[PDB]
Amino acid sequence: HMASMKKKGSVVIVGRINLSGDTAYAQQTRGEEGCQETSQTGRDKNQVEGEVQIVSTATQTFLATSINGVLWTVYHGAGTRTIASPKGPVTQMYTNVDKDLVGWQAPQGSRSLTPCTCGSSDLYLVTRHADVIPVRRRGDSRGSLLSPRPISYLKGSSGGPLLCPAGHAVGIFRAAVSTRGVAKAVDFIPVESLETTM
Ligand SMILES: COc1ccc2nc(C)c(O[C@@H]3C[C@H]4C(=O)N[C@]5(C(=O)NS(=O)(=O)C6(C)CC6)C[C@H]5/C=C\CCCCC[C@H](NC(=O)OC5CCC5)C(=O)N4C3)nc2c1
Ligand SMILES: [Zn+2]
Repeated sequence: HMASMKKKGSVVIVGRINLSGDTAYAQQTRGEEGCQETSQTGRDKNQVEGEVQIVSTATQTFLATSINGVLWTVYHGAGTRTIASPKGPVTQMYTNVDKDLVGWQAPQGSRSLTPCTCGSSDLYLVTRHADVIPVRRRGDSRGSLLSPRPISYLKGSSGGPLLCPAGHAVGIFRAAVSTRGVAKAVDFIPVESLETTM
């Protein structure tokens, strides 16, 4: 079926989590129609701002987080896809299925988080709805929610950051641990695992 073989589209930035001020809030920067066309062309002329992007493919939506000049997300969201940019599709510079991790060069205009060196266990998870959820670190890749809630509230937030009290990146949200649909804990990619990948 060589003549008909299709190509998957690019990941597309469709919004961001604004952490600029005192109040965190989600912003949409591209609607579903323009996302569809930008995914096909890989050409995204929109201005990018901030640390946490909301990203989409044709079938999934999740988050992506800039840390040290790399926009990081999960492999279960992005696969091996390019990301759209002003000059066309950009190929991944990191791919690690064993960690559920991918990364591209951070887009012009983004701001990057700094990797945490505090060694603190009082963390904060940022979701696609701009909820800032306290999480106690429980291991290298696990943290417990101080206030559990249904997994529905976390769906679509893979690729988002866990931050320390000082706003540094401690990890990338990967998976939720639940009992009877209630998220009690989170699984995340520690920033050290990104820093060695780099
Ligand atoms: C393909 O190659 C791959 C390589 C490595 C890899 N490695 C993984 C750990 C993995 O896990 C998958 C996807 C995540 C997920 O759903 N990620 C969140 C999310 O939001 N995704 S998302 O909606 O943005 C989406 C799907 C658009 C991208 C953050 C969750 C939110 C809610 C949970 C919903 C029920 C699901 C509860 C699961 N629990 C869990 O597995 O827990 C155990 C891990 C150790 C304990 C869970 O979380 N997953 C199951 N897939 C892969 C795939
Ligand atoms: Zn820190």
